[PDB]
Amino acid sequence: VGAGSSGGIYHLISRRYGPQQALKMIFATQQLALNYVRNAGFTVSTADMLLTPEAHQEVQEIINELLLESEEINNRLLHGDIMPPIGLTTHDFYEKLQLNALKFPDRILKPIMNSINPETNGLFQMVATGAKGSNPNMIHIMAGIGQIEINTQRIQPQFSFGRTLVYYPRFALEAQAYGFICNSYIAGLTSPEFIFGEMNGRFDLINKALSTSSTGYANRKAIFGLQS
Amino acid sequence: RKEGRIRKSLLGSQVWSISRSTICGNSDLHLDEVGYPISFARTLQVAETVQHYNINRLMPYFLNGKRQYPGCSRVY
Amino acid sequence: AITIEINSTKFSKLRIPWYLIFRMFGMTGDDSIIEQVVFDLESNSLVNTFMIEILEKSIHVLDPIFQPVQHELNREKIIQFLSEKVQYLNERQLTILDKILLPHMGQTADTRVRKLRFLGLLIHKILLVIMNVFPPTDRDSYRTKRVHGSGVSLAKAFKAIFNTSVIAP
Amino acid sequence: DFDGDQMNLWVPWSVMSRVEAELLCSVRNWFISTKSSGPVNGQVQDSTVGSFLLTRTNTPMGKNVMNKLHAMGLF
Amino acid sequence: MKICKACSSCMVRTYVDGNIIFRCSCGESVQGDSQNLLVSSKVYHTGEMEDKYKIFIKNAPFDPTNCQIKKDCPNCHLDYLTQICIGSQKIIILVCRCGYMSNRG
Amino acid sequence: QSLERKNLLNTISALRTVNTHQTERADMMRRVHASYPGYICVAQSADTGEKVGMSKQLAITANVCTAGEVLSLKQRLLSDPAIQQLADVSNKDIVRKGLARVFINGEWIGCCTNAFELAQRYRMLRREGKVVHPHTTIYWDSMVDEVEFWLDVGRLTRPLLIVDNNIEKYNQACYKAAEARKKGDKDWEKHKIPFIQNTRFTPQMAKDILAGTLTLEDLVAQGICEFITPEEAENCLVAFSIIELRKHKHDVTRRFTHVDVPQAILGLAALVSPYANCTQPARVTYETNQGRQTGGWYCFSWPYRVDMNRFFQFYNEMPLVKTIAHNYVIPNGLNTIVAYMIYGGYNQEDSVIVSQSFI
Amino acid sequence: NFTDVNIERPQHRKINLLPNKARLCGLSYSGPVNLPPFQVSTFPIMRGSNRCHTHHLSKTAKKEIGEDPNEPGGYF
Amino acid sequence: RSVAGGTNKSGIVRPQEIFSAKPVEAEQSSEMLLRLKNPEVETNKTYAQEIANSIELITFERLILQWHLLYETYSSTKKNVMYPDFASDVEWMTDFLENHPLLQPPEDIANWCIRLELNKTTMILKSISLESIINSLRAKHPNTYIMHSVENTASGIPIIIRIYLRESAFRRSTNTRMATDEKIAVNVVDKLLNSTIRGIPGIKNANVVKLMRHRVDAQGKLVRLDNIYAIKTNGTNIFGAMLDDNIDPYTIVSSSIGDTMELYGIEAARQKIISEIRTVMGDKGPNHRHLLMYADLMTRTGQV
Amino acid sequence: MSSRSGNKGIAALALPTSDMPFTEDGLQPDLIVNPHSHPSRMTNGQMIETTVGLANALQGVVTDGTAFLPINVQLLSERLAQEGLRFNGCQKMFNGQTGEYFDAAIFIGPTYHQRLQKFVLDDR
Amino acid sequence: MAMQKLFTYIYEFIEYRKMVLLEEKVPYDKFVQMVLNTGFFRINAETLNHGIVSVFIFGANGKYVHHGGDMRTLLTNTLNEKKHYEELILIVDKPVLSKKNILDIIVEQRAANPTIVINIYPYHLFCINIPKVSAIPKHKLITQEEAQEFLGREYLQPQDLMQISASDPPVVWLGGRPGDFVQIERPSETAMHAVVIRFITKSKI
Ligand SMILES: [Mg+2]
Ligand SMILES: [Zn+2]
Ligand SMILES: [Zn+2]
Repeated sequence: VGAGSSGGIYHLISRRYGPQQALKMIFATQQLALNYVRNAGFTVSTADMLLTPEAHQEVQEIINELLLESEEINNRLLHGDIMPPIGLTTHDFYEKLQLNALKFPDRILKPIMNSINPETNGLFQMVATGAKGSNPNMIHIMAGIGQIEINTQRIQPQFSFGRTLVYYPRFALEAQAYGFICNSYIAGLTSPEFIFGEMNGRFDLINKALSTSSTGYANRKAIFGLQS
Repeated sequence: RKEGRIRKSLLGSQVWSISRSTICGNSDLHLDEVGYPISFARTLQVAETVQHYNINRLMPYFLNGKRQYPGCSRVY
Repeated sequence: AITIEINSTKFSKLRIPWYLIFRMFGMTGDDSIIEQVVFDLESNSLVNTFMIEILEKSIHVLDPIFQPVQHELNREKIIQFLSEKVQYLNERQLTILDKILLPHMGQTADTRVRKLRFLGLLIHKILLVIMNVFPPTDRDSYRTKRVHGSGVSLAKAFKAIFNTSVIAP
Repeated sequence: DFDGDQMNLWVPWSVMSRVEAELLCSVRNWFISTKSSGPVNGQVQDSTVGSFLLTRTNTPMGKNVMNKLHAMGLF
Repeated sequence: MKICKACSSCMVRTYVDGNIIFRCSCGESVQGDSQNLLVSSKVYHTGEMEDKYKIFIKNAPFDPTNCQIKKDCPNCHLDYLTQICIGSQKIIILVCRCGYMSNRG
Repeated sequence: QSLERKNLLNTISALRTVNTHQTERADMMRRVHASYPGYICVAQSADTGEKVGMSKQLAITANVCTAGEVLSLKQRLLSDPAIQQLADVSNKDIVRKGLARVFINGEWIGCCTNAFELAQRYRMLRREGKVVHPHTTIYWDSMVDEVEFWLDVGRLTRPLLIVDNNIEKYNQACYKAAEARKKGDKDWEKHKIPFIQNTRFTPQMAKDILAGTLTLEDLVAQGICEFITPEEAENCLVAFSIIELRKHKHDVTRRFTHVDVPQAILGLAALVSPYANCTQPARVTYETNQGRQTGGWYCFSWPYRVDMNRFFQFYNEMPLVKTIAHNYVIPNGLNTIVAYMIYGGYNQEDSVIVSQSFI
Repeated sequence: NFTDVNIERPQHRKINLLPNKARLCGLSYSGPVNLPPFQVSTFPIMRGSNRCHTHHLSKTAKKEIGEDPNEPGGYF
Repeated sequence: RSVAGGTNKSGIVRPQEIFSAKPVEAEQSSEMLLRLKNPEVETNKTYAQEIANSIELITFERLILQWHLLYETYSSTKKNVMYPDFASDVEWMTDFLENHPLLQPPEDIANWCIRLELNKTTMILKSISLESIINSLRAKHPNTYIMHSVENTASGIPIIIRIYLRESAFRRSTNTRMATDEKIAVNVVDKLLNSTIRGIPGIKNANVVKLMRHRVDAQGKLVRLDNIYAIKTNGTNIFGAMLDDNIDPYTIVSSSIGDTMELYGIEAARQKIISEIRTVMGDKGPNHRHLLMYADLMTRTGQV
Repeated sequence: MSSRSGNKGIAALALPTSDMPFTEDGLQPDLIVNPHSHPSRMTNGQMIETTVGLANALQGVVTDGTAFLPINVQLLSERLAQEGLRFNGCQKMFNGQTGEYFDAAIFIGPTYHQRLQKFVLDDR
Repeated sequence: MAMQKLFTYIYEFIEYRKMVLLEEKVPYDKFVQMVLNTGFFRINAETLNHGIVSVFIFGANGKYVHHGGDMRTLLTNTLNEKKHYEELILIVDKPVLSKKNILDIIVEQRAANPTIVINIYPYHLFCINIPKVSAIPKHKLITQEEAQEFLGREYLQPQDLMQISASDPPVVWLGGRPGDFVQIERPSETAMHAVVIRFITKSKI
C-alpha cells in the first residue's frame, strides 16, 4: 500500500481499472486504516527507545569489541606491523583498516530486538512497516552512533597539525579522536561526540543546498537542448 | 540574465486570477480534491457565458451577488 | 620568478621582482639577498639547497616588464624606473615605498634592514609551503580570523567619509 | 509536506482552459510516474502503519477481530 | 653556489662547449671545476621527514598537546614518552625531554 | 542589518551573529570547522538556502577582545633579558643557535633561546595578571619555533578552567626511583608517586558564583581560569568535561592544560533546546533557527513603540524542563500538553491537531 | 590639523533627544562632534553606550523615558 | 561515493562529462572493462592477475631511484673529465664496453649525459629485467647511446644506466633555436622519463574483477556465471587493448563516450551515452526511454 | 508551531473540547503530534522532555534539562513510575468523538511549544 | 602491435567489402619489411563492378607521412595508372590525421581527380573486425530505391534523417559513400531491438 511501490495493490488497480479507481481506492483504504487506529491507537514513547539493563550491557560489550579491534590495529602501528598493499600508503591502509574494524556488526540488532516488543513498540512498527525511519536510525537512537564518516573517511585532523579537536592530543590513536561515537542518542552524546555529529550533520545540510543549485543549472540546459 | 526580458518577462509571466496559501492535511478530502477556503473562492471567479441552457443555473449566482455565497461579482 | 605586488593607489598591477625590492632597500649583493631568504648559505640539508636553486632560477628569469634593471646594481636606476612605472625624486619614491611596504614594521628609514629580513622570512615561508614542508594556510580556521563590529567597522567608514566630506571640499 | 509549505492555486475561468484542466491535467493522469513508470501515490505514515495494524493476524489483545458495529464503523 | 666576486651576483651557467663557463653581468667569467657538471638532478621520495620535522621533533617533549604513551625512557627512566606519528608512512617516533629520540624512520 | 524584534532571543542572537562576506571553497567555509568549538556555536546556522554556514553565532562563553596595550607588552618584551633584538642576531645566528622568532601583533621583534620557556613564563605572568593582560594571546608554534603575542582587536576569547599537574614532583620521584633501582634496592618502585591533575575550581566556588559573591574576574585573578583564543587554543589540551578530567585524574599520558564545560560549545539559541545532545545535531541547528522566530514579549516597551510586523504574545510560560539559556532570555511559548498519537490522520507530514478550546 | 574632539549625547532642537523620541519621530539618534572649537557634523550613537542617554539609567529610570528596561541595546 | 584520485566521481563531475560531451583527456574517471580471450582461462584468477600486471602502463621514471643530467661525454679513448661522485662508474663502464663490443660509443655523441639509478625493488616487484628496460629505451630513442651495469649482482651494488645524448637530437631545434642545448637536454629527459617500458598507454591501473555473466549451455539453458574474471582498468585506451592479444578485442567496454565514438562509431557512442547516464541515475533512475531521448538527441548529427 | 527540538508543524485541525481524546483522568492534549514525526528526524530530546515534564508537573517543580547534563532515561522513567504514572508516560485514553478507549496506551504529557511568527494571514 | 593487427584485418576488410584481391598475399615478415623499406604497402582489390580499390598502408616513420612532396608524388603517380580506380584508401597513424600539410595534399589531389574517391583513415579502423565488435550494431547499406520508398512513405527528405559520417568505422567497412543510406539494427532495452536509417554525410578529415 505504500507510495511509490511498483507492483503494489494501487498500481494493479490502476492497470486493470484505471488511475482514477486507484486514487479512489487509496482514499478508501486510507479511511479504513485511519478508522482502525481510531480504536487501535498508535503512539511512540520515550520507553520505546530504551534498552533493558541487560541489553545495554550487551551493546557495551559489542562496542568494547570494536574498540579493542581498533586498539590492536594501533598496536600494529606502534610496532610497524602495518604493511600497506600495492596502491595504498601506510596512512591510507591504516585509515581503511580502522574504518572496517569500527563498523557495527549485524548482531547489534540482537540487544535492540531483545528490548523491543515488536507487536507493541510504535517505534519499531513505524520502522518495520516502512512508514517512517530505518534500521540505522533505530540503532543510533538505542545502541550507538558508531563511526562518523565524511566522504567515506574518518574525521581528518583539521584543527591543527595532527589534531582533530582541542579535546584530543596530537597524533591521538584512540578511535574516539576521529569520529567514533560510542554513545547512542538516548544515552546522550558527549561534547566531542556531539561536535563530530555536527560536522557530519552540517555536511548533509551543505550537500542538500549545493546539489539543488548545481542540478538546477544542469536542468535548464537539459530543457533547452531537448525541448524542441 | 535571469531578470532580463527573455527569462523573466517572456519565458515566465506574472498572472492574474491566482491565489497562494499554506497547505495543510485533510484526511477527509479525496486525492483529487483540494480544500479551497471560501474567502479565496469569492475572490477568484469563473467566467460563465449566459445561454438558454445555463440561464436558470446562473440566476442564483446572479441574485446572490456579493452578499451571499455562491455569489458573483461582475457582469460583462 | 618571485614577483612582489604592493596594493596601493600608486603601486598597483605591478609585480616587482623580489631582488629588486631588496636592492632598492640597500645591500645590493645577491648573496646576502639569498641569505635573507635561506638564513644560512654555508648550510647542508636538502630544503636549503632547494631554496637556493629556487631563488637562483627566480633571479635569472627574464621579467618582460623589468628587463632593463634585472641586472642593474645602480640602486638609483632601480628607484627611477620604479618611479616612472608608478635625488629629491629619488628619495620621494623610496620614501613613499617604505610607508606602503610593511608599515607594521615601521615607516622610517631606520627599519629597512628589519623590513628586508621580514620579507625574506615571508618568502622563506612561501617556499616552505611550495616544498610540501607545510600545508597551505587554512582559510576557515579561526586562528587566522578576526571579528569586527561597530567600533572598527564605523571608524574605517568614518575615516573614509571624513576626508571626502570635510577635507576634500 | 505540511511544515510550512506554500502552493499556488488558480481556478481556470475560461471554458477552453476548464475543459483542458478536467480532461488533460487532472491528477489522475499523474498517478503513474512519467519518470519511473511506477505509481506515485499510496499510503504514507499513519495509513501505512494503520494498514499493518488493521491487517495483522494478532494483536496483544488476542486475535485481530472486531465486532459488526466496529466493522461497519470502519466504512 | 658561484657568486661573482666583483659584484656579488649569481653567474649563469652557459655550458660552452666541452666545459662550464660561469658568466656574470660584469662580463666576469670563472669557468668551472669538475663539480660544476651537475646540470640537473632528482631524488625520488628519499631522505626527508626527520629533517623536515626537525624543529617539531625537538619541541615534541615540551608540547603539552602531544600524545604520550606508557613506556620507560631508556636514557632518563621516565615511564611516559612522547609519541609522534608523522608522514603518510605513519612513522612512530618516541621522544623524551632528556633528549632520547628513538630515531626509527 | 535591520534589527528584527521577533523576541529577546532574536535580538541577542542578531547581535551575536558573525557574518562572512558551487566550488570546494563554498563547501569548506560553510562546514563546522574544528577550530569552532567554544567560540562558534557548532549548531547555529541557517538550515535552508545559501545562508547555511554563512551565519555564525558566538558560543555561550565566547567574547570578542578589545585592542590591548601593545606598547606596554612590547617594551616589556624588548627589555626582557631572555629576548635578543633583531639588531643583535643575524639570520645565520638564528638558524645556527636555535633561536625562535618572537612576534607581537605579527611584528617580529627579537629572538629567544627557548620558545617554550618564553611562552610559559609569559603565560604565568598573564595568569598572575598585572604585567601581562589576561586577554593577551600567547601562541607558541612548536612546528616552526616561533612565539606570537597577539593583542589586536577582534580576537575571539573564551574562559577556560586551568588544569594543574604534579608533573614536576612526578618527574623527580621517577628519577629517585630510577636511581634507587640503579643503586640496587629491591623496593625502588615505592619511590614513585601517583600523578595527580585537577582544576582548582571547587564546589564552594560554584556556590559563590550562584550566590553572586564570586565573579569571573575573581576567578581569573585567582588563577583558576584564563582566557583562551583559537590561536592559543591550538596550544591547549582541553578536557571536554570535569568527568573526563576526573577519569584521567592519575593518567600521566593524558595531561590536560584546561578543562571545559560542555555547554560552552553551544550558543544561546542552541542551548534553548533541552537534551540537545540526545537529539540529532541537525535538529539542534533547526532549533537555533526556529527559536529566534517565535512570538512573545518581543519588547517590554511595545505600547510606547510604533512597530511593524511585531507580534506580542500575551501569555508566556517557563518551560517545565528549562535550560541554562532561559536564565538570560525570557521564555516565549507554552507548556502545551501534547499527545503523540494518530488521531484521524489530520497530523500527518508534520501537521498538528490543536485544541480549539486551547486557542 | 584638528586637535579638539568631543562627541556629545544626542540633542534635539537644544534638548536631550531620547531614543524613543528618535524612533517615533523618525530622527537619527546621533550626537554632535566638535572639531576656535566648531561643529558641523552628527554621528549615530549606539543605544546603551556611554554616549547614550540611557547609559546610567536604572530599570525604573529606563521605564520612565519609554525604553525597554530589559533589552541590552546595542543598535542604531 | 569515493573521492580518491584517479576517478573523480564526486558531485556532478561525471554527469557534466557526459552532458557537455567532454573529450577523453578532459575525463577524470575513465575506466575500461577488458575480457580475457577465450572462456576457459577466464575463471583462472591467477591468470587474470598476470594479464592485469602486463597491461598496466609502466613508465621509465617508475623504475628509477634518482637521475642526474650530467655535463660529460664518453669516448673510451680519453679521460672524459667525469663527475667526481660518478667517476666510480668507470669501473663498470669499461666492463660494459668489453661486454658489448657491438655498441661502441659513436663519434656524433654529445657531452650531455643522464645518469640514472634503477629501483631493483620495483623491478622485481613488477618482474621487469634490465635488458627489457634497455631494449625499450633503445627502440624508442634512436638518437641516444645507452650504457649500463650488470643486473645479476645482489643488494648494495645499484643498477646504473647512463643515456648519452647524440648531436642528432640537438640539430632538430634549429626551428626553435631560442631554446639552448640545455633546454633540449632537459626536454629529452622528460621524454626519456616518460617512455613506456611495459603496458598499454593510458592504463594507470588494472585490477581483476569478478563478473556476472550469462551463457547458453549445451542443453540450451541460460545460466548465470559468477566465476568469470576480467580486468577493470583506470584510464581508457580501446585501441591499446585492441592490439593486446590477451584481451578479447570484441568485448572491450570503456566508460568514455569520446573513445567509443572515435573507435566504434556514432551508434556505439549513442549506446555508451545511454549506459553512462544510467550509471549516474542510480537504481532509482528514470524509464529507459528518457535515456534514449538524451542519447538520440546528442547523436542525431553523426557526432556527439 | 514548533517545539524546542526544532520540529516545526502547521496547525491543521481545531477540535472542540468534546472532540479531543482524553485520558482516564480527563487529561486531554492541546496539540496532537504524529508519532511519525519522531523516527526519521530523531528528535529524542522532545520525548525525554515530555517524560521529565510529566513528573515535573506532578512534583510541582521546574528542572534543568540543559544539553550535556548527565541523562539517564531509565531513571527518568523510574521517576515517572514513582510519581504514580506508568514506566512510560503512556495512559489509558479515550476517543473524544466516540468515547471508545484506544487499545494502546497513549504517550501524553507537557512539551514546551512555541508559535513561529509565520502567520497564515500574512502568507496567504 | 598495430602492424600485425592491421596486416591480418585489412584482408578481412577487403573480403567484407566483397572485393577480390588482384595480387597475392605476402607473409607478414615481407609486409613489415616492405613497409619499413618503401614506406608504404599497397594492396589492390577489385570490386563487383570491376573497379579497382587500392589500399596504402603507411608506416609511422615513413617519408610520406612526414613530407607532403612525397605524398603528392605517390598519389599523382598511382592516380595516373591505367586502372578504373573506384576508390583510394590510405591508412596512416592517427597523429598523421592532425598534420595539416598531409591533409592539404589529400584534399588537393581529391579535387584534382573528382571521380576517384580518396580516403585517409587511422590504423584503428582496420586493427579489428569492426562489424564483429559487440558494441557496434549491425549496419547495412540500403539501395536508393528502398530509401526512396521509405522516405516517400514517411514524407521525409534525406536531410531530415539522422546523420552518419562516411568515416564512421562501420560505414567505412561497409563502403558507404556520402549521400547513401545505412540501415542500423540497434539493440533496444525497451523494444528488444530497433531499426533506424541514417543518412551518410561527408567524411571527416
Ligand atoms: Mg516542507
Ligand atoms: Zn658580477
Ligand atoms: Zn628521557
